[PDB]
Amino acid sequence: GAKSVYERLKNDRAPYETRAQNCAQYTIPSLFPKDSTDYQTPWQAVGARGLNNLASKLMLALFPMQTWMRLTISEYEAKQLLSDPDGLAKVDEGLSMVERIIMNYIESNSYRVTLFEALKQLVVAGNVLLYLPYNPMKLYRLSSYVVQRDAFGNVLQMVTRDQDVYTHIYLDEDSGEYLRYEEVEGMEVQGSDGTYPKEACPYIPIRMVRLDGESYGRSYIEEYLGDLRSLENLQEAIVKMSMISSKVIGLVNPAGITQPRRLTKAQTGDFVTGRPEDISFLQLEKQADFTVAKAVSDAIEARLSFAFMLNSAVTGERVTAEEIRYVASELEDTLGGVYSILSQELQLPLVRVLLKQLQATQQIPELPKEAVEPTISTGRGQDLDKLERCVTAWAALAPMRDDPDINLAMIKLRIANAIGIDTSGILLTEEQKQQKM
Amino acid sequence: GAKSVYERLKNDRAPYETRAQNCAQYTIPSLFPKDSTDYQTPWQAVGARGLNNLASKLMLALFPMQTWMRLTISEYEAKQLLSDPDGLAKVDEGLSMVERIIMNYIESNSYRVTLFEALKQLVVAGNVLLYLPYNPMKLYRLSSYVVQRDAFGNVLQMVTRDQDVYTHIYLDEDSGEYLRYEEVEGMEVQGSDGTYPKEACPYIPIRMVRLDGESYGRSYIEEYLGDLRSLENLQEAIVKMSMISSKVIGLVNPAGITQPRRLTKAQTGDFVTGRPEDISFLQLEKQADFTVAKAVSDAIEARLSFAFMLNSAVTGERVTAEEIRYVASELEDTLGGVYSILSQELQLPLVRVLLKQLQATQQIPELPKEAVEPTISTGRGQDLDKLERCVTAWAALAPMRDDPDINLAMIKLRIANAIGIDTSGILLTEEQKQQKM
Repeated sequence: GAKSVYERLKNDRAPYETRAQNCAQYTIPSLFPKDSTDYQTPWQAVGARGLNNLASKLMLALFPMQTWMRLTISEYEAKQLLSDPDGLAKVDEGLSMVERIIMNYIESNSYRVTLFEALKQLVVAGNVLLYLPYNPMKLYRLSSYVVQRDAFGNVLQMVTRDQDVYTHIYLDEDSGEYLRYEEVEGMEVQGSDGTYPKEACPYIPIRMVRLDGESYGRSYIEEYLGDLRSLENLQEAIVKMSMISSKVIGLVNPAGITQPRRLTKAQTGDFVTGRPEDISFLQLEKQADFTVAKAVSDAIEARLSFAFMLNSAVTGERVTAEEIRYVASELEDTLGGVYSILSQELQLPLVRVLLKQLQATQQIPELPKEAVEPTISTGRGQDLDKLERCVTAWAALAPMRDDPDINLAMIKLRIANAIGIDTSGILLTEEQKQQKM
Repeated sequence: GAKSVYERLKNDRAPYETRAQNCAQYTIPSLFPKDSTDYQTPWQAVGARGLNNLASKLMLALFPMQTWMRLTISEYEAKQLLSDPDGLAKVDEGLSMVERIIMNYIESNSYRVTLFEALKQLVVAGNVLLYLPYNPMKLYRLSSYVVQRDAFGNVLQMVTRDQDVYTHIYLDEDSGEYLRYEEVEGMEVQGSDGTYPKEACPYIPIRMVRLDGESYGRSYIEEYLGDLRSLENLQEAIVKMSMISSKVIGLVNPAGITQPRRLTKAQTGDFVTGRPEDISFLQLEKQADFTVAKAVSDAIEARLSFAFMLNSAVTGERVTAEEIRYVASELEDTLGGVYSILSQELQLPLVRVLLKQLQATQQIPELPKEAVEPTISTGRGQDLDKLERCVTAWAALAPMRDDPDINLAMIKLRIANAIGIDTSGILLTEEQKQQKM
């Protein structure tokens, strides 16, 4: 409603962020600043790199910058019945152009690099963006914003912080569209309320892990703190290996003849006048940690990687690309749980909002005919795979075309049922054949 | 009946949850919160990742988001006799459209990511969802709900908790359809009773392990606490490896000449004025744990994985995808015990409930003609495999077509019996042959 204060909202958010400070701490801070400061860093490089690696993967997959978004009609039973007759061609002109415009917009409006700087962070739990009319995006963080619902995941009251500038984006009563004003510490800047029709206009927070739900969601690399094992281990081996073999102080008894200055002067093969070995070193005693530590770190790297999707072409691996391709595909889905969640905070929202802000009538041109609800491609995946198998078999049945005992057409249809591509373009009817012959 | 209190129901549920706190504890909490607070975590990353990996697998398999659900007629002996005559084509139009609508509904209504956040948890013992009319789902947890039967697994009295909001979903007497009201702590909110025709409308709890049965079921990763071996082992090796090789305190006797500040100052090759080695380190004595621990962890990983159906594309394994494909298929069934149980808390219920809530007459359009009971595809599996073998053999018999001693047709029919694909589309009759020749 009307209060308005983000202090109460921040109080509601503390545990989610802190779990985030941590997660930030062992990878590539920053990302998050801990809570004159000379730098501190992440020793455990492998944990940090993976995060950067994912990002490329995430950005590309979420949208390849060629043709990601397909705006669908989608068919109403009279809209599919008119057109017919074959105005569908100009439905394509209206849409492709919108599709032609957005693909020249978003790359042209430089969201992608900005999205990538924010997206990567999202692999740390997540964050709000986007404004409308150079027109860039902005990238509010977990130090900044507070949001709610008691709900299934919707938006009720958004709060923001950058400089001090607070925004209220409240869902209203006796209402519908949102209303959103900005404030200073009392009361209003006169940049007034926009009702904001539902999600459209603007600016949705992306959830990421959805558990259980009623929060600004807590994900993710928090599911992987087997890196804690690597980072601690790497540091344990390094100091212990480093300090003993370098810091070799020379103890002398200052009782006489052995004088430190003369000792440095003689060359390796030199003789030096000294008491009988009075001065001696304090090189440390036997230190272990070798075998267990090394294997585990290597073992941890292998376990860690399949999380951060790396092609991981070790053997290395030779034979080779198909094997590499198979490795990528089985591994890729592992993230396929995420894709659905990512898509929900991203494709629908991203295309949905700009399209809604492209209702401005500036060359969007149609005031959208509901519904042109559009969704986002991406994996099908299996359809290429299911289809491929018939060729491997069908190829098998080429030799037996001549034999008269069994009907080949019936047999393919049997294999056809095994790979769920059934009919409609895969079976050839009798009427068609003479035309050729 | 009418009481109404979830406190009594929660009391009935304690052991099932706690076994769940635990199971949560060694994998990726959270999931479950244990029972300010900073963070504690799962060291044993491999146990945690597997759970995430399964999820992708589970979601995809349970429903690929292409064409999972096949609504069947199913044939009544006059409905199969009328149609004929060949109105079956418009039975397909009525159904496909329902099928065309649900496939555009569920992906379009964003259940899938929400289902995935809940589904994964289900690989921890399980949980309730779904509401009717943005229209998302909600994802009640083991901290929330209580349910019963003395029975074979049905539903008698459901209780819920989110904020305080309690729901009663009681099976009634002198009855039939369910009735469901919501309450505050006395007595009713006037969102009144819906009879709810049996399962339809709404909102079935998913069981998962069915043992013995009469409960909110207790599964699963509780069948695998050979991870306890890995997690404990990983932590035992890590602290022991870490603490000794890093924390090297320098003991000095404060009796004189050896002064701590001077000691740090000299460079590795420096000489330092000191008593004859008075100060000395307390680097710990020989510590074992190397050989036994490492192999077992590696051994445990191998044993653990075939549980969480990782592709396990190790050698690596170059030969290869057919080999990779065979590995996936034999391994996949291992979970095939689960699929039946998963399907029962999922495909029937999920399609059954929305179809029942699509009886609203909003474009579902038919008030369903009983029975259109629909079921869910998914493995058959063997039928592709059984069928494939005839081609490998039949191919073998191509060479002997010319020889006159033995009848080839009779021989194929013999092999045909070996691979249970018998007849009906695999044998060619005499009448057919001339047409071609």
